[PDB]
Amino acid sequence: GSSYLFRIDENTVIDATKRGGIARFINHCCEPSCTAKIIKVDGRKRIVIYALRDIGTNEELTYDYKFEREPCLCGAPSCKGFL
Amino acid sequence: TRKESYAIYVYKVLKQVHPDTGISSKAMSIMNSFVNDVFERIAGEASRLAHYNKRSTITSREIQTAVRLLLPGELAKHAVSEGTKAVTCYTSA
Amino acid sequence: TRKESYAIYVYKVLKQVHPDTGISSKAMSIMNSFVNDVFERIAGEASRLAHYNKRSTITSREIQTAVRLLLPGELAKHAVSEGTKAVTKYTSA
Amino acid sequence: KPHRYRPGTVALREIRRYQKSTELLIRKLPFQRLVREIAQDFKTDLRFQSSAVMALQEASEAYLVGLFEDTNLCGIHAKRVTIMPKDIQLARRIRGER
Amino acid sequence: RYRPGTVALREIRRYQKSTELLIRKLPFQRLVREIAQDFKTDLRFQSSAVMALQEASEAYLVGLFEDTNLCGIHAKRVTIMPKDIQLARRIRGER
Amino acid sequence: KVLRDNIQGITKPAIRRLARRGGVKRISGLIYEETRGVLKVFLENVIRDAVTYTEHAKRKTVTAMDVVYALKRQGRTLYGFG
Amino acid sequence: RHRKVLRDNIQGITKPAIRRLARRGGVKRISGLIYEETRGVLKVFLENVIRDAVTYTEHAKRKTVTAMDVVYALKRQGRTLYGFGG
Amino acid sequence: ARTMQTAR
Amino acid sequence: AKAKTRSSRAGLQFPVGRVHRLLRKGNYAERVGAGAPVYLAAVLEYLTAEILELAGNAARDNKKTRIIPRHLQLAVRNDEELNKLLGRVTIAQGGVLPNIQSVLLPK
Amino acid sequence: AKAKTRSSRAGLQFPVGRVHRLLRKGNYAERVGAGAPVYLAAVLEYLTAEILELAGNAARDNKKTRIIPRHLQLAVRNDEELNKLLGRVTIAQGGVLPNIQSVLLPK
DNA sequence: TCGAGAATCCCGGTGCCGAGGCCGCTCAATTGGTCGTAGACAGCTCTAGCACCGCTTAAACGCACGTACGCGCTGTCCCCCGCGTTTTAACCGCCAAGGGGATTACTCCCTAGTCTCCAGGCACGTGTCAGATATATACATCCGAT
DNA sequence: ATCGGATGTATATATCTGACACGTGCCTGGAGACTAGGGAGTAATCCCCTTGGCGGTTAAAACGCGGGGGACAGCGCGTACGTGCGTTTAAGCGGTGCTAGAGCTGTCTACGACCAATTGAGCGGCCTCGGCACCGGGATTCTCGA
Ligand SMILES: [Zn+2]
Repeated sequence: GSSYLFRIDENTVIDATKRGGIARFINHCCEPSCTAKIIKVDGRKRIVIYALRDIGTNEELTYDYKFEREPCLCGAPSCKGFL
Repeated sequence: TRKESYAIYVYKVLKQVHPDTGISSKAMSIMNSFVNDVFERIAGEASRLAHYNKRSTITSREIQTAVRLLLPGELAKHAVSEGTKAVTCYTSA
Repeated sequence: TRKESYAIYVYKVLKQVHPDTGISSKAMSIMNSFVNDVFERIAGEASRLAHYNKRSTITSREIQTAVRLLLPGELAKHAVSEGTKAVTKYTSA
Repeated sequence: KPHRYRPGTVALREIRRYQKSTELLIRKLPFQRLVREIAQDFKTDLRFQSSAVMALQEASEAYLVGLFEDTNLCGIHAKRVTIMPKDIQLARRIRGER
Repeated sequence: RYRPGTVALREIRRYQKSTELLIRKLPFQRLVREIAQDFKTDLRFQSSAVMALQEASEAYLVGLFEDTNLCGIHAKRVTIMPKDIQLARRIRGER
Repeated sequence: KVLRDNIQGITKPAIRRLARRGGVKRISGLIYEETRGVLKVFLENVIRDAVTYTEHAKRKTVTAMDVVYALKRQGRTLYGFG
Repeated sequence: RHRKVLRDNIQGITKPAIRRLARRGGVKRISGLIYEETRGVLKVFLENVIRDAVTYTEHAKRKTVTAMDVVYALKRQGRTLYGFGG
Repeated sequence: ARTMQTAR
Repeated sequence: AKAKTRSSRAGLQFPVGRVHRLLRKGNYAERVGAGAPVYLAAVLEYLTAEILELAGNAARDNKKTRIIPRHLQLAVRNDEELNKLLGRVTIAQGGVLPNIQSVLLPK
Repeated sequence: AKAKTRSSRAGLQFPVGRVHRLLRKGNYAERVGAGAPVYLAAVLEYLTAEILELAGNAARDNKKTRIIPRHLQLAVRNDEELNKLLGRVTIAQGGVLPNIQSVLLPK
């Protein structure tokens, strides 16, 4: 009940359930602070996760997941209740 | 004719931090001319400094007071540390 | 030990223009600093300019093209006239 | 009435376009013909290396841009959004140029 | 009782006409040793090398206030404020 | 030939484009001649020192090093041309 | 012998003193918030000059910050100072 | 569906 | 590391042959210490390493492999203490740092 | 045996000997020419004239017969070309050119 | 608070040349010698920087007070923006003359170097006089009231 | 616009001081003479690039023209900066003592210049392909009059 798969190019994903780095642990918030561009280093794609705003010390990191197309526990007001 | 520059020696450091990238020639002439500025800025200050104290030798001790003057803040502390670490390796070996 | 200065040679040029007004002590130390300063700037420029041409000589041509860079305009014309007077009257006489 | 842009939202587009690009912003022929005029007053019959007109252009256009950053701060400080020549002549006066 | 603001112009002309040092000596010579504590401990100060620091700090603040007062005047008022000082330093390059 | 008034080739958009890049939003119309009166002052100094380096070398061509040395001299060092 | 670390002598650059300094700079009305801003400005100026004043002495292996070393610190930042020599 | 993704 | 080519002995990339020449045919002082060009080549390599690292970082963040001068301005001016060393200088062909003062944005 | 000083022989009052030594001991370049140190000594002698002339003129208008730093500040800053030259220079104890801005004066 | 419209973001395809990788090919670096001397080190006289003291007082400090200056709000308007049509001059490619940069080859003459000579200039003691202070004062500047 | 009132500010005069102009001894750096020698000058070519011009395309500038929002002046208010006054509190001084450290001489020892003999790193020159420019379609999204 936790979807740890990411998308690099549409015929391959990246799994983070058993292996992986700490970068799975990023939550969702449709009011974002971070996004993940697809930057390639040395000829494979990598999923690197940039920032949008100044993030404070011990502030929570956010993200849009972009589940396209068909429940947001963020408790923030201006956000779509579902995902 | 042979007109020397730091073209290769900048490239050999590009392959040590970012081993997959290259560099455009217009942004190689900048680095060729960035080092030629910091050279003539450090060896300048390290030769007013061997002359106020009436020395006549540029030791390696002037080059670290000259770096602790020009380079500001945390570039001072690091370039001293990577300075002395590379002269110790020279004398020992 | 002796510490040199231009303290006497200023006093001559003081009496040459103004034969009655003495100079202070502090106001001689300024005119001693100012002569040392312009000497650094003019010979500084004549050094970097006899190097850009890959020469090895501060000729009397270089100082004319070091004054013509530092000295702003009006003083540039006079200090070359006042200059080339001296180097003429030195070679001939 | 057609799609008219409000006054201001082509400024804040042309800002974000030009700050994001690097190209030269003064046409090369009306600048080469300016340098050769100003160089006439010091020597007659001067050829210019092709690079050394670019090398002049790259420093003049980075002076004025560095001046207009310093200019616009004065306007904002005077509670304006318009730079006027009583703003250029303060940035030059404070930096010690005039 | 003068008009407020005319003792000022009687005080501007007085200081601009003279050349003595405007900060007191001993509250300055102590400040230099407080700040020289950080970079080395128990320094001595050859006592003309504090006069060389008043005369270069006083002549820096005064050249800053001449550049502050031009900015306050430019904002159409006659009272310098810290949002002027921070502008004059930002235009010269200092900050 | 000897020309005059090429400075009106530094044209009114090419002043406002520079202005845009330096991040200014509204430009009073009196600026466009003030800037041509600043850019002539700047270019006067840099070329006057640059010809002097050329003249000294007994050369008749203002090479790129001269413009770089004239700019380095007035404290506006230019990386990019050597 | 005695051991003191100094505390708050920047309050020696006194509120009337920043007024007299402003007068020579030709100003009429000084807002009351200046007097904790100039102190901020001066404390930054004094640091950069003393840090270069010290670095020159510490190179020459001394414990006195002589008057020529202060002058070379000023001469390096393009403030040249003319009454102390060289 | 539930696979995280960028730009779709 | 090695025994030939004196930069090899210090384990550097920047030459100590070229630098030690240029410290004597540059007339900085009379006699150049034999330790001196090594320390000078160590400082130069460190800066060329630090400015090429932040350049390359901002080249992959704009998706391009090689480095053009627009990246070098972004490497310098976005830094806090490399901008200060290069304060007065001007990088050719090298854009501006994007910023817009606050009151220019609408509201 | 008729050793005439070069300072005299050219017509100067500044020591052409003590310039030809300082052009060499400072290591400005390899071969200081013989025509060189004269030309320095003239140019220095010209400038020190021109600041002492205006200083003396400032001493008369202040009704004093010893030039003080205040007259040296007043000789520089009042001029247009010297004050362009000694631009960043601080003259110790010299004070400031008297000027108020026109806004501050009352009606 | 919205669809409409516009510009920007972006993805993919085609193409070109500029970056990078090789290849002889010098000459610049290294190596390993001596050779004088600079600089390090110890040792020392003495001076000047620190520390303390008392005293005098100028100067900072604190408060009251009143004001005039900052500032905010309003209204007017004009001038800068945006945009469309026209105009043109930049630009790009091309051609051609040739001037001047850059190099090689002499060559001599000016400068380093060296040694001997001596007097210019430096520290030092010293009289004196310009200048600071001390004291009254004729007058410009300001202010309250007219 | 007046004008007297106050009052600080600028002009005189005494006088006392210690800072400076100046002789005196000296001493070490400047001058002089001359030597060798390489660095600059002065020839010579050579060819690269700068200039000039042109012909054609067209992006970019100029010009005109609504109109809106930002500059501007105005005006009221309250507040805080100044002026003054009275009071404290360190600054200054000037005088002592002291001792740490700068300066200096004298020592010698490692060390950098220097030159020769060697050689391989690095630079110029030449291919050669992929990275980015360049364009096309479409999904996005930002703005702004609904
Ligand atoms: Zn949410």
